[PDB]
Amino acid sequence: CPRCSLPYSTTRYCGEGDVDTPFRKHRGRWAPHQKWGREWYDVVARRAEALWYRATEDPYFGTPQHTQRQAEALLKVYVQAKQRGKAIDFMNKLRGSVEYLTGDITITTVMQESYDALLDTTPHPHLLTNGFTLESDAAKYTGEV
Amino acid sequence: MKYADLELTTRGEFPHGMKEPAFVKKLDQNIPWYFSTYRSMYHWPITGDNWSDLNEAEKHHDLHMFYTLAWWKLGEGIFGVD
Amino acid sequence: EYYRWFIQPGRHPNPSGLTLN
Amino acid sequence: YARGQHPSYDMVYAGPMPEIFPMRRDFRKPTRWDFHDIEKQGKYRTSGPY
Amino acid sequence: KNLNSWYTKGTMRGGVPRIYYAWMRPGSFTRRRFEKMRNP
Amino acid sequence: ELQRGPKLTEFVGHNPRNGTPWRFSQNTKYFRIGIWRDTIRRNDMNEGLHAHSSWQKSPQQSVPEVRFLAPYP
Amino acid sequence: DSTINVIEPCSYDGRTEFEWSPKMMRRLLNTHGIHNRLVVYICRTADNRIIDHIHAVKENIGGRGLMMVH
Amino acid sequence: HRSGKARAFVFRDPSLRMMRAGSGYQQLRRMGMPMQVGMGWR
Amino acid sequence: AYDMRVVKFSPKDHRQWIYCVLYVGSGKGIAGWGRAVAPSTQEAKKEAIREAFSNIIAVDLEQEGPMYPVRVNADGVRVLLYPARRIVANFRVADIL
Amino acid sequence: LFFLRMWFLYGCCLRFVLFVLCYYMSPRLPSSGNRRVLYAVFYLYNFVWMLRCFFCCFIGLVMSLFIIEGGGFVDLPGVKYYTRIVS
Amino acid sequence: RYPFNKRGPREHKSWKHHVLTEPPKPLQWRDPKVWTRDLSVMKSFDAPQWDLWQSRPRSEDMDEALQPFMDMPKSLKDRRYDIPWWANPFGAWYLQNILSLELLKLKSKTNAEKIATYRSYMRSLASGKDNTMSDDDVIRNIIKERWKTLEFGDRNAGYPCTFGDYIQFLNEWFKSLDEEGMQRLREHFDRRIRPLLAVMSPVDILWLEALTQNSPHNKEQLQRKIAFQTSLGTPEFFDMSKRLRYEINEDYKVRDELGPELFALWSKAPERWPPERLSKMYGLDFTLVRKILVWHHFKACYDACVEPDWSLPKRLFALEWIRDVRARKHGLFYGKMRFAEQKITFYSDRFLFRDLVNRREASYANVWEMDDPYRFLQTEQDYEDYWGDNYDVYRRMFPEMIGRTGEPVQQYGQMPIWAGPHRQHANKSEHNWMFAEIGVNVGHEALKKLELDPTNEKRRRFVIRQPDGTLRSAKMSEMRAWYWKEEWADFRFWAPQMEWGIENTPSQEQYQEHVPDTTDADFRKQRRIQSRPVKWFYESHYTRTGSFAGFQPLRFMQRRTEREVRWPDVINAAVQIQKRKPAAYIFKAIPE
Amino acid sequence: SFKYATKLQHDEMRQPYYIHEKRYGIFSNERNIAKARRGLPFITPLYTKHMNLWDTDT
RNA sequence: UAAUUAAUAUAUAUCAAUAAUAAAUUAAAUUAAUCUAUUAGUCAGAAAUGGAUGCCAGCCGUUGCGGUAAUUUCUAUGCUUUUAAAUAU
Ligand SMILES: [Mg+2]
Ligand SMILES: [Mg+2]
Ligand SMILES: [Mg+2]
Ligand SMILES: [Mg+2]
Ligand SMILES: [Mg+2]
Ligand SMILES: [Mg+2]
Ligand SMILES: [Mg+2]
Ligand SMILES: [Mg+2]
Ligand SMILES: [Zn+2]
Repeated sequence: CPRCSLPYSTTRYCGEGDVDTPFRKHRGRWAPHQKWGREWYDVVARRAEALWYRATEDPYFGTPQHTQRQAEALLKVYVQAKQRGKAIDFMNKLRGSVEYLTGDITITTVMQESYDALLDTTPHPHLLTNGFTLESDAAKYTGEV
Repeated sequence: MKYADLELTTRGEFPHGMKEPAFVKKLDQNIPWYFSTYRSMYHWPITGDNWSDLNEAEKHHDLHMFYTLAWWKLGEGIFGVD
Repeated sequence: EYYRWFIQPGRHPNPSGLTLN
Repeated sequence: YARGQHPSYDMVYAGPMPEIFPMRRDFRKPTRWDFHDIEKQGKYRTSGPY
Repeated sequence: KNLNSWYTKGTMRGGVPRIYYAWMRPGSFTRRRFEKMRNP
Repeated sequence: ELQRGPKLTEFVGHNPRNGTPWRFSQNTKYFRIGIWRDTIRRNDMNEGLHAHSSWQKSPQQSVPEVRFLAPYP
Repeated sequence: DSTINVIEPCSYDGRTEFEWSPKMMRRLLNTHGIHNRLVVYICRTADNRIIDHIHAVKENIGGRGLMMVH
Repeated sequence: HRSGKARAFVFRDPSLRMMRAGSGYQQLRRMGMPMQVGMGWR
Repeated sequence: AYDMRVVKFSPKDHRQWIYCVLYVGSGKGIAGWGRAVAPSTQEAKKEAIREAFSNIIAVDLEQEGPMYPVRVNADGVRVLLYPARRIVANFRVADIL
Repeated sequence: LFFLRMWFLYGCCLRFVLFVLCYYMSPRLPSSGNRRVLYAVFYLYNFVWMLRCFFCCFIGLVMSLFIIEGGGFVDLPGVKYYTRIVS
Repeated sequence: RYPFNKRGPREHKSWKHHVLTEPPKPLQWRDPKVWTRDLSVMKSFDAPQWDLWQSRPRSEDMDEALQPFMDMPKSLKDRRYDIPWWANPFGAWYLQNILSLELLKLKSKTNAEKIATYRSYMRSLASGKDNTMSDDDVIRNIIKERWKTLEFGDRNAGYPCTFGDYIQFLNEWFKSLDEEGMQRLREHFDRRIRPLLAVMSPVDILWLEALTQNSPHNKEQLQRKIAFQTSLGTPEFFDMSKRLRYEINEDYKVRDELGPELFALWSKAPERWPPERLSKMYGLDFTLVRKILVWHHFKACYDACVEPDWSLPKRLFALEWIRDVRARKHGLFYGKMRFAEQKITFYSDRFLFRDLVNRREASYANVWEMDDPYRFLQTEQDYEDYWGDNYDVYRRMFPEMIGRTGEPVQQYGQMPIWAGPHRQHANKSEHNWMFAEIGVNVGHEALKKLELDPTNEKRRRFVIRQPDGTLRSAKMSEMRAWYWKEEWADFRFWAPQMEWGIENTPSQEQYQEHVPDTTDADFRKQRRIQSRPVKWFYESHYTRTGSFAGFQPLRFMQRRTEREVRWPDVINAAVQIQKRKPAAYIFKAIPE
Repeated sequence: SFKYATKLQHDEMRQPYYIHEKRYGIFSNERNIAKARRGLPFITPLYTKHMNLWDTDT
């Protein structure tokens, strides 16, 4: 589950058998699992965002400039959320940064190719994309099988 | 994109929010004072920049805005050129 | 959840809910 | 300023703080006193709107 | 200080609405007679 | 200030900051008998709490951001 | 009409003498969190000066009550 | 009512009522005027 | 309030007149109050209403409440209107305010 | 509040009494009837007082002592005390 | 008097057993049509609301824009196939009528008309025909009425589009939106719809329904009602298109401030152009003209495809900024200080003289110094209030406001025990032992910081014996534990978290009943769903301010509690709100 | 000005103890505490009056 | 160095010492020990119908009610409450 991180098969509710769970309070009621989709996908996105700001903002635990590790971690999150627009913009922003021009952060092969992979496999607004599955029955409308 | 020819027979009425409500004569509590007497806990608009993972304000605004635009058919015939 | 779109607002086809027999 | 001759700008010279970028339409959020049936607002269920 | 906290003043009357002003009273808003020079 | 004027800003709650801008709609318990009386005998004036509703006799409804200083139409 | 709503002496007698603590005079100034100079209260000081309550509060001196006028 | 209590024409300014109270018993106890001659609260 | 006063038009003739007291208000800063003695109930109602519109008062709401105590007496009724953190008053007086 | 009608409660909210008599008395016009009055006794500091009270109670099988309670006013003038239960 | 002469407490219908059962309950026979798929609960057969997503914690809803498609079963959703956007018949219609210009034929002008039109357009002579309408107005009239004439329905009959087909196109389009896409959208919504949303009225509902050609429930009775009521005014009066016609202050039109003034200058050196140089342009008052300058800057920036300075509204309104920061500090609140909360001081007439001669006599080396943005500020307090918001500028300029240093936890040397091993067990025990000192010179809140100061040698002493028997100085938390609890909440930059709110107050105080806490769908609290991250984790730390508990929670408990109305006997003090308790309780078994 | 400031049982509302030392000498009461008849009802009178009110000196 | 592995004292008293401690739906991160827990109104002012009664019986915080049609008494039934009770001091 996107919310409580319990397995879908063996568990009916959010926070079952977790000692520290927020989602079950004393005389409260049980809450069924919530499902993945655009909602929680961009939830994960936003959380990662916040962390990314807090990485340079925090006096105690913060780094002065962004480390490479943080960059490829964020990009990996975007990839793993099937989050397209954000991945693109972030990449460009990155190569627009100070850390990039200093030489501190780089774009590696791994980042590059995962970026491209996700570019391929999710819907693009105006065009058809690698990883669009042809529907046999769309002939009902399109006219071609 | 993602089309199928669908027949949607019953759409509920217009969300103008103003519809003559159902009328009664007698009521359950005959005590109108309760209207004026009732209080609640405080609604605080904001805490600490108002951050949330579920983006509530934006998302809910847009969703309302959507069916409102739908029902007005994008307000596109109503305004002439002044 | 999808049923709400095809119903006729005044008609509550079986107010009791019981088919009986 | 130290010598008393610097023209004051105090909070007394500050007028209204204007709303520049208008927030959003606040849509009507359903309360327990808004229901199309007079039931659910009955005295055995609802003590007030929230 | 003052501990009286302008945030928390007021009494909830339940459903009863009331007006409030953002800045000045509304009559005082449009000043056009001195602007457009309509005065005796 | 250059168009349509300022908003009519009301509240229901403790303050302007603690409450909502919204009045309660017609579906309220206490508003129904009054609104009825108002629909039937429209020309005479009618007692009730149905005044405080977002619905009323006049063509101008009370809902938030009414521009009331507007020289409309 | 007048510029004076009401004007009242602090003491009915000379045999009664009312003393104003700096905090009291500071209370008068405050109307539920907003600073209010409307009403004027007038004092003798240990120093033989006749003052309003606002100057008094300024320098935190307590004084003897005379009258109140607004 | 010749035989009965005198009534004010209008109210008393509450502010002034608080101003006449400076030297009252409570403020005296807080100043420590009365001597503590007995055991007092335990 | 509604009430009944007898009205003597002659030593034989006696009519039943009623007596209304009401107050018109709009939370927008304008109220007024009226009373009347008329023959019917509807009559005293309409009467007192146009009487209450004759007497309409306004309040400047820039300040939202009185900034100094107002001590004033209506006939035999001594009234204090003073600044508070919120609205405190008897229920009726409260929603008149 | 009328503080002199309580004279025989002697600062107490309820009292105990022994039954002696019951006679009947006619209330102040325009209220007619027979109001039942019970004539009672109790003792305080070895003084025996005769307390005279309204009988509103329910009498079952024959019993002696009642519980006297306080006020309000009644049709019958001079009646000030009332009956709660009978023991 | 006593209720209990003549009889005891009446036990008559104490169960009120006529209320216990309805004599008809349920079965295994529950209709699969009219119940839930699960036979859990009855289906509601009244007309569909379009907002339902807001009240229920179901997550598929948020994957689609419009409501019916959210309620769609997956099995149908699969039979929707991806086709070009104009193959959607509504997209087709939109393509023909709105987007296709070249297919539009206009009535051809005669030569008489061509000449009259031309000569009207070049040189105006009064009294002439005031129409002379530009073909652009004609064109846009034609388009808007093409939106009037567009109607839905079955398309083997007259109309172009199925209603479902149109909201289909709409739905696929609303999901297709980017940032500035739905920005353009919301803008277009605020400029067209929103004002109408304020000017509506029952008298229009039929007309409001004539946009989609949907049929109402009461349609006859609304025909009659609205006929009788629109009878009471001019037809002009009552139609909605013309209700927005007029505007206050005609001399400056919003349309003409679209081109920003002298954008070819203050773009290139925005420093040499303080607000004054521009503000000489408008015949308005101060607050309005600075407002307008902000809007100019933003329009301009959006036009040149660069991002605008968001600190400009802080810089032009600087005096207002600080007035507000300091007000918020004084009266404790978050928001914008409004008029009722201004001080009631009355200045003399000549009050401004000192400043007036200070201004009249000021002199400036160059003009930048004359009006720079920051002359508002002198002491550090000012620099602290003017930048509290950027944690950037603030963190750099005020490094000591985040405490990085502290009194180190140190171990004390133990006193020698002569008794030796015999007692060496004794000071070693189960627990930790805190010892805080008190005395005439210690424990006064007034003096607190002097007392916790490492530099002061009369400093209040604590000691802690760890269960093994060593002793250490107190951690600063422990030190502070020994003073009366202290509230730090400051209101000047971000809103502190405040007590006794909707989501704060637990049930029994907020409502007088137990209300189940589920992390989904709290109707009472007007929330749809809740994910509950750890409170302060994902947020910035400067954003955490404090907590204000310092007021009466009026729903719960208040001072001078009293009955509102003595008669009828029913009403209590305004803190006693509660639902009626029923006749004796009925318990249904609830595994379900 | 309120009820809470009536309760002198707070130490914040009460003139402190040490004043009685400043008047009569320091550790002066330890004498008086061992006295034969004490606290029934009466104890050796304890003078605490804010030093700016002292009738003697001022 | 009687003892501190102690705070437990059973069923007595005096004048104290405020207990209906989530008074009603999801369950007790125990050690499961004490408890089985209810009242009011019903003209005015939240809430009424039958049946008696007929200046009687009775109600009474208060104006006052009861004169064969009592929404003010008694009884039956329902119905009303903003839910630590009515009532007396
Ligand atoms: Mg007595
Ligand atoms: Mg009587
Ligand atoms: Mg000067
Ligand atoms: Mg006192
Ligand atoms: Mg009634
Ligand atoms: Mg009775
Ligand atoms: Mg009979
Ligand atoms: Mg009867
Ligand atoms: Zn889950």
